Amino acid sequence: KSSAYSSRFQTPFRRRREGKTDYYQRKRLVTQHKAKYNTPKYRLVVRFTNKDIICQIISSTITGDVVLAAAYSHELPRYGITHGLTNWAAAYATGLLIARRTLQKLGLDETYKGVEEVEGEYELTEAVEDGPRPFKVFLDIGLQRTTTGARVFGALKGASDGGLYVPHSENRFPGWDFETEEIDPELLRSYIFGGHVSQYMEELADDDEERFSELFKGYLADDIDADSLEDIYTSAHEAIRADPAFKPTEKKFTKEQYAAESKKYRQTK
Amino acid sequence: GKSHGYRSRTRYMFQRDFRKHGAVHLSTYLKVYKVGDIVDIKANGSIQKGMPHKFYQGKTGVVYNVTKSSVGVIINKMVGNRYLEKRLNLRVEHIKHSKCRQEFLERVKANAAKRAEAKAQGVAVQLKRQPAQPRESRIVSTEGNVPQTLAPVPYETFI
Amino acid sequence: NHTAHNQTRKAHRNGIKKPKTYKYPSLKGVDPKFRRNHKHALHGTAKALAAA
Amino acid sequence: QNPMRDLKIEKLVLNISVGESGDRLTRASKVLEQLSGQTPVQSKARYTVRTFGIRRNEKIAVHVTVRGPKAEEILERGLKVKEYQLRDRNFSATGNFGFGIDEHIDLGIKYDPSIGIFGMDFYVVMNRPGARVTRRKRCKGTVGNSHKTTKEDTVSWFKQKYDADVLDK
RNA sequence: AAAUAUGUAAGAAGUCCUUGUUACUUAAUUGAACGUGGACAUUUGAAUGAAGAGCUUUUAGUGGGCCAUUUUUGGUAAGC
RNA sequence: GAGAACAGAAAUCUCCAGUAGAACAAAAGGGUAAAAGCCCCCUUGAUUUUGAUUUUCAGUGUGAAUACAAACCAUGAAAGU
RNA sequence: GGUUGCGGCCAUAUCUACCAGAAAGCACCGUUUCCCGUCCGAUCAACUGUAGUUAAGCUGGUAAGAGCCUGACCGAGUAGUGUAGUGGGUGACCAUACGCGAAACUCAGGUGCUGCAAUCU
Repeated sequence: KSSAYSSRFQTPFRRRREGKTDYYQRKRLVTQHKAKYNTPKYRLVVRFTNKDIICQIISSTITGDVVLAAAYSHELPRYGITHGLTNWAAAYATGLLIARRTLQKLGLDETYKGVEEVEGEYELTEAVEDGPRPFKVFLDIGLQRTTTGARVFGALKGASDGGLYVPHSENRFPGWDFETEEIDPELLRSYIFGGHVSQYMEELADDDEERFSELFKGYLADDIDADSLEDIYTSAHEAIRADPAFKPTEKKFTKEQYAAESKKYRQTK
Repeated sequence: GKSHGYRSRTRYMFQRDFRKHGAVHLSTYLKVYKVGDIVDIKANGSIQKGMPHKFYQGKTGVVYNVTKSSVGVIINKMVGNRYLEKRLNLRVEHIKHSKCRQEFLERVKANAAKRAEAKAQGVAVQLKRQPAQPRESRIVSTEGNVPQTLAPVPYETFI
Repeated sequence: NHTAHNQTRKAHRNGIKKPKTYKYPSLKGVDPKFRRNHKHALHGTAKALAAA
Repeated sequence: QNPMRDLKIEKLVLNISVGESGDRLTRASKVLEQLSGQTPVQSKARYTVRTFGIRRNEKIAVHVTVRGPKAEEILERGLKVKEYQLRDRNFSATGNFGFGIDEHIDLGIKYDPSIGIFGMDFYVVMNRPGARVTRRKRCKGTVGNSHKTTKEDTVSWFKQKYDADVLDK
């Protein structure tokens, strides 16, 4: 283009060129009642990569946002889940995990257990009386398009079940009937565990077996059937409730050799 | 006939600066405003809710109330032969703090410190500021800079 | 017609004086939610400093 | 050469400008749910002109976008109507092309004398794997110039395929 | 992007520390506002001046204006 | 701008560029780009009680706006509006 | 040092053209049974990380580049301007005295910095 165009061109913000952030959303999620002066406003960031899930609890300051807790889906093998990590059940578990982690970091994991017997209802964390109120976080689903059945509400359900107060409605969980405005808890409980994957496992074991062996390869390599998922996820929920803490990864090197290896590659000036 | 509106004679006042158009950045929605704070009013025409009047642009005032998304400020307006307290509610987008007072505050944080220092030190230290006093004696050397004589230059051949 | 000549000399004979700020300004224009609780706070402080 | 560089077919759009709304327009749309299989989509007008005799927000014409294997089959059976003799003018600088036929029945479809005789407009678009980055929502971005489709790439692809015998005029 | 002109501040109704009230607020024994009780209280935190500061009532006349500098608008231009 | 039968300077379809050169009932000005615009969905905050404030200003009215409170409602996954 | 998520300042960060990217990551990519939305599983939705790839995106590099930022014995103490004079001049307008004092330009340099958490041979 010409020179005047490039002069009179105003750029957008960096995270709007990069296409990662909605400021029309951030302005509403972050700003607080001025009468609540320094009171932070905690967001529950849920993000989905092609082979991971990131749950984060984030407050905001002027020196960038700040994290309180984190829960990725590439650590669930601690608790049992190994396959199907970008999955509705994985999202549920990850939400439960960030919940159970945050609440013991604070001191409320014994006061707000949430739910432990899961049957798939719309149930909010009700505040105990003469006691601390629940931890209140607000969901911010990036640029993820909201659709009933989406994964991102898996984590929402998991968190509200895990103990902390995420205000929501049940019209975007799977098993919601548009014509009658009615929810199907049997279907939702089937989705919390692997129901919608187990039926496909069973339906391909009589329809397309080469494709079954192609997709569900690791399951057979680890000797898994379509019935053990409802055992695995429930055995993992209890484990998360047991030890939700963050024991980090033992590092091979010490962030100095990691830089010594990369410093020879980056084509320095 | 002539017009006296709420936004008359505001062509250049409430317009955005060059290459500063668009959304309001977030650092202003995260700044915190307490009663007693001192704020300078500068509006933006991106946000027509909570606008001040063109009189109060560039003025400076004191907060007296804090509400959701907006604060109240007191401003002394000259009308006739007296000043009047004008209490006006504004969204935060038309508000920035005043560093005028903050400089005084850190000057106090310094004078207290060196007063505390000098007391235990048994010395006296002057904390009243002073203007630019006159200069003082000095001696100017002529070693590398001999006085370079000049002259008024002529006009012919300059034109 | 609308000559401002002499009006500022008129304004400046009896000065232009400031509005005499006071301590404890009025609590009419403030958030009533705050005001309602302020009343109770001060009443309790009184009933406590009376006892001690 | 390499994978992830091949000029696969993205989609094929069929257009039919009927010009006027009515049973003619429904005749036009009736062929498409049997040719492609998908229902069509009618296209409202945009302005008001009387040389052609239309006004705004009239459903004057129709189209349909077909993808997948069926697109390449339809293209194969549509090219034999042109005898696989395309020009270089029809090819566009973006790396895509199309052609307009006069008779619709020369493709393999059953004939009726009541439906009418109306032509069609084929237009393909073909792009390498990796153009999602212009269409997605999060982290949009343009492809690199070493990865864009060009006229000289697609005419080469078309000479290779189908035994074109293009008319470089 | 000037010059001139313009808003605010330059401390005692202040600064620091501690812990009391509330039906507001907080995930909360979190803050907000008001406080108690202690510390600084010398140069009380720029200059010049202050011919006293603040407040209140009540009431007269006036509500035809002109000249000059400078800027400036219609007007050819004026003691327009 | 490059292209596609009838198709033309102009009917419909496709790609690239495009900081707004468009549109936002209506005057001009300001403002606005995952919107304040274009399409679609649900709705009636165009509601109740009465007050404080800004503007014209005598700090009176009328008119129009601003920000909260106590209620009831909508919308949305929610923040929020 | 590299990458991801959330971000702050929002061009030193943009635009144009060529090159390199080990590790992991991200991404591209594969599949439509279900939830879901499409003229079309293209976008969006869901499933698997399984079959393949760094080609692009992304990051880092380079350039008589445009653009942007920064600073000047640059322009320039210029233009303009406040105050004064029984100063000049027919007037336009000008000079002087006490003061304030630019800009476009010209020159030189630069071409994203950084915060929280996690992770990487």
